[PDB]
Amino acid sequence: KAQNPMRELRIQKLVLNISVGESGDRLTRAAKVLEQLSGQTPVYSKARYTVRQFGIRRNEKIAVHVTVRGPKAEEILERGLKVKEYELRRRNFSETGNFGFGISEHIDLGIKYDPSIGIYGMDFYCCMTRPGERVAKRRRCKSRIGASHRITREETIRWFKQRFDGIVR
Amino acid sequence: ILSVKKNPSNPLYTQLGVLTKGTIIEVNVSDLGIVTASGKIAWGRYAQITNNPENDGCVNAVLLV
Amino acid sequence: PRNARSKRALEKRAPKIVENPKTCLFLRGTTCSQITQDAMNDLYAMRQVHAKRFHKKNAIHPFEDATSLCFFSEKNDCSLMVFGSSNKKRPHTLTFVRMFDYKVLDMLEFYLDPDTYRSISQFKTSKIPIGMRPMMVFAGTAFESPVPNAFTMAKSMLIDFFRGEPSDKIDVEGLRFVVVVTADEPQKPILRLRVYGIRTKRSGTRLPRVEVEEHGPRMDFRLGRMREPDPAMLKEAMKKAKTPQEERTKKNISMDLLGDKIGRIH
Amino acid sequence: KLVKNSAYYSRFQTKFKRRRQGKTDYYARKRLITQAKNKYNAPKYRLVVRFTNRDIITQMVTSEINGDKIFAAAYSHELRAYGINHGLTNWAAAYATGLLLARRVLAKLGLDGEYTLTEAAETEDGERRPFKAILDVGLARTSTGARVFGVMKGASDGGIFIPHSENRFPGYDIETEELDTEVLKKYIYGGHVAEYMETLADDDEERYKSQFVKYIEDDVEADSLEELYAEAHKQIRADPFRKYVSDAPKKSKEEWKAESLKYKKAKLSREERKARVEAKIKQLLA
Amino acid sequence: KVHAVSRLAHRIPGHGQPILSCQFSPVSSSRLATGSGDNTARIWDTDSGTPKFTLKGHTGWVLGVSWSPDGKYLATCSMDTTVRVWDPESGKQVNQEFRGHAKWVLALAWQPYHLWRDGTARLASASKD
Amino acid sequence: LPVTVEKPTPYTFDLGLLLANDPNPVNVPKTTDTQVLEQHLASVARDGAQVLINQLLTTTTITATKDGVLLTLPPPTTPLPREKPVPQPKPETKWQAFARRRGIKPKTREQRRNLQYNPTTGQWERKWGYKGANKRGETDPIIEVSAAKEAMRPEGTSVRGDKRREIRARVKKNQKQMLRNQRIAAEK
RNA sequence: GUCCUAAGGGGGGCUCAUGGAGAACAGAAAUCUCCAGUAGAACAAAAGGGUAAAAGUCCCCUUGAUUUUGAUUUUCAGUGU
RNA sequence: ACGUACGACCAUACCCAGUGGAAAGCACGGCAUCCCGUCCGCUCUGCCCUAGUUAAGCCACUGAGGGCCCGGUUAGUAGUUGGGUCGGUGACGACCAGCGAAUCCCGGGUGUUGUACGU
Repeated sequence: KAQNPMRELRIQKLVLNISVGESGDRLTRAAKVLEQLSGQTPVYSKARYTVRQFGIRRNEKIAVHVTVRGPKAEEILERGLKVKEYELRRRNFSETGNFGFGISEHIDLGIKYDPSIGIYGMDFYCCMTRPGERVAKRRRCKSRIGASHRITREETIRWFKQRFDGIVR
Repeated sequence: ILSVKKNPSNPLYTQLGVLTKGTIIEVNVSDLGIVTASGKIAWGRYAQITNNPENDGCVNAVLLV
Repeated sequence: PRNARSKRALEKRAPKIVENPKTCLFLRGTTCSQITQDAMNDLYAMRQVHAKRFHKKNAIHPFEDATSLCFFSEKNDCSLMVFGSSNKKRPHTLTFVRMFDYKVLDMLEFYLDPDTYRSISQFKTSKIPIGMRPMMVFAGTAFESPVPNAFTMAKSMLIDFFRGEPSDKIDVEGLRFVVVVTADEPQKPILRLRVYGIRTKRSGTRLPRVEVEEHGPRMDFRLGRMREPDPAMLKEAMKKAKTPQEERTKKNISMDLLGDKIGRIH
Repeated sequence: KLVKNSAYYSRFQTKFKRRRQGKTDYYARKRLITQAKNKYNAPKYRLVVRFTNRDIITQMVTSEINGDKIFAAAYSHELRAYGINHGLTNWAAAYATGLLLARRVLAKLGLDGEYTLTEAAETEDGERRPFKAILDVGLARTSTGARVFGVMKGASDGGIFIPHSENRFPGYDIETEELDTEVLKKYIYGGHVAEYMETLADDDEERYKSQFVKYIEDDVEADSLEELYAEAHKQIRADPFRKYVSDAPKKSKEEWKAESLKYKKAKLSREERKARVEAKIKQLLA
Repeated sequence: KVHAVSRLAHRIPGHGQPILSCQFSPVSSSRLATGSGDNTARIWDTDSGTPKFTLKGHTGWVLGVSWSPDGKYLATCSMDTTVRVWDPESGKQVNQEFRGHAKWVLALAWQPYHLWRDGTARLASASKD
Repeated sequence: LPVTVEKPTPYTFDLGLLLANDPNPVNVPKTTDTQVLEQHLASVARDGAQVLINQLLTTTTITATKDGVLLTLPPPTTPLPREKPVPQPKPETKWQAFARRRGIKPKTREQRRNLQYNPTTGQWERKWGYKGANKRGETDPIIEVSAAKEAMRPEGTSVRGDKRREIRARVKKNQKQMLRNQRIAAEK
């Protein structure tokens, strides 16, 4: 039953995250990088609690993120894997079948240097799904995905190796 | 005239019912034929006195609509 | 009450001249039979809109101590209570408790006959709509006791249970169901509870011909232990407040058909 | 530590079964059936509107103590009797299904020996009162242009008094607080679908063929949709109880009982369960 | 037996000026004609509460709309001293506007259907002249 | 079939509760057959429902409205206990007793409105609450301050909080009086 | 010592504390993703059964800061509309 | 009997996993012009019902471990009120009564059901 076309793995979404930790011009520039990379307006995240060690206070914007779906997520993930040379570690893949990584400079993705913005690193996180994910997301008759329809770490590692021709160490 | 609602200079003037300029009075509007949205007949409304009755010998008012 | 919602709840629970419809709390003891639970479910189904249900077991014996019953009445703002229990001595018992000022006004036990009990689901008829109050018929000679006894107490309690909401008007289409309580004076008399749906037929006259069809439940009771009120508490409970819309009659003063105040001289 | 332990399982309180299934909003249901402006002890009716992938379900429902009662039902698959064979979930089909339900309710009441207390106590100055019902949308979102209000508009035009405003009909303008009856007429007669057919046939012919393959196969052009829906409205108002038979296999009820019992798997008895337990014990010993 | 109307069936906008005349079709209540001070008449479908046709061509207030007794024509009379006849099932004007009134045309009356002769209908128009 | 029930004793009614009292005995048969027992009980129910419907249809005023055909019901007459005692007047507070002794009349609703006309600004403003006149100057650009008052002022404090200080003092005194009145009323 | 188109009301959407597994800086503690989570959070009160498509929390609309009428209830009225 | 829509009891229905599911129905699904809403057509909303697919939801059956629900037993027993009624100066010890548990143990079970339209 594993050859059923409704069990075919695909990317659900790709989330790009920048946690600058400071509000103001740096956060605005990071939002500018996210907007220029994605094509859509980003999201400002507020701090849950006050930490004096990190120099942040509650209800203060310290981070920015973008959710991207469709072939745009595939092409942005392709750029990220081009930056990472299609090499991932085994610890990157989660037990629920998702994965992710991080880059230190967004210039290597193909973004021209603008001195008024600077250099920002980014977090890529890709979620994987099978068709039938609507069952746990729709408003009416929201239910749980059955156990055999869930995605495992070995399955997403195999899918990554088959799709992007990368290697996992 | 149904009642004197508010003489602007003094609440005592309102209590005495003085009709001067700017005074808010309640008037009987049965002749105007005003029907509310629910079909009831509105027969009491507010008007403002626009003249000086002590100088004119009459009361002139404008309905507040 | 700092919160406006808590202030609204407190004002709802405040004593009023025109009282709210009474709320009935349905609860069971540590040992309660399935027959008693089915009986409680039928009574709750007849009184859904003004009822609250507990679902745990409560170690309460009402005729020994009713402090927990008073606590539940105060917490839930329930003034009527149906309490289920079972025993070797009393196999199927429904204890009706009526409260006044969050204190026990009176109590009465009903012993249910298990072999003649039929639930609402055992009759294949159309049922009473949710929220609809039935009419009441009390039949027999057991309710005309010159001295207050268990049967007059049961009549008062069942009227309070099936009372519903008071209204000055009623639609003629809201007269389709009747609760009939039958009991005769006398070894113990049996108080019988029946519910009937009502059909109307043409009779050749202005008044229609009534027919009845059984709705359920089919209930047989023997009246047991009874806790009567303190007379001062009963006097305070049967005091009647007067609405401001009921004018105080003045001598030689009346209101005519135009609303003018009219005085009489002699 | 294990969160799901014996104490957690014992302390767990389940929701209502239909809340667990995600089908019923009991918060809204309580206010829909147990709340009334007047206390005249009168029965109340609700128009239940539900949507599936392939069908529209409309019901006229009263609420009794042991379960709800259905006074009348209309389904959008019944529009094939009146000539609508495509787009059975769209806004035009929603309007037609609401109209069908309204006409069926009126024909059942005779508003198109046992007698009621209303006729027994009717006075001299008494006029016919309209059938009244309130809308029950369920879990659907009540935004402007939703098909639930299309069903509602069809029923109200069919003659059920349903209390409503107009700020959720297609064509309503929120800043000017006005309704465009031209857009409303277009949506009633399916002109949004027809305009989509013309737009797709001009822009993307392949997507047009894939999306409207059944329209083209049955030769239903875009410009005939208004006439088709108008003739359907006329036929619905003429014969609200026209019988429609489907292409599904037809057997009797007893034949369907036998057919389903041929595929039902029987529950194991105590003897078989004890035999399996003894076999498992023997296998564990061996 | 006709039962008393008790509630709003539909409120249909579309006219830019006050409605000055209204009349149902003689065939049924499904078709209604109104004539307004925006120099137009309008045909309405009353089953769905929707506009059906907008008859344009007058240059004054449409003081009167009148159906032919068989229901196949709609006559409008206006302050522009003219009378027009329209086909209600297509919304098109029939032939040309009727010219010859010196002042406003206030009222119309069709000849009764059983009196029509010479293969035509007759229409009477009353004017301020 | 007849629509009248004849019995040795007449029925009594409480149409406010839709209640019919049958004082006649229910001669339940001394048999073991459930069918005949429930048949006799259903006959009693039939008679009671018939006389109740007859009384409702003949002794009440009938009105045909858009809601339906309605019967006017009399107020209920069967005595039933209340759930809570009848509300009583609250014990008099110290202010209420003082005003009763001194003949101090309650202010009118127009007199106690939270609105006044400021001449200098030519605007209408609240006397208290958010942006009330009792806090006037707390957000003004410039405040003249007395040199003696600034010298007597504690270190760190500002003149911009003086009106809030006076407001907090007045509120504290008022709540102390209110709590004293509550305690005395609870003792009574 | 600082700040606010006030609180309140209605409707709609959403689900919390925490744990596990993952994500450059980021490391017990920043943000993001999934899974599990009967409320163990928040808000009210002082449950021996408060509240989960909410009474929690965010959006939209009102924010008009104490409406009008009364032959009726209670108290008062030498200024009794 | 099975499916769907509204339900009633609201775990015998819940938590975890495996196997099977004719017909139809549900469902996953496909497409974003129009109505409408999002950081993202994820959700919501609109259009298609063709095509793929029972993989999941859903249904049935089975399986552990918990949980939950009935019936008996405990037991008319502990305990609590009564000089209650007999002795005991009395307190109290029996007896007589009235109320009246729970633990342990044993046995059984793991959803019934209303209306309407269909297969």
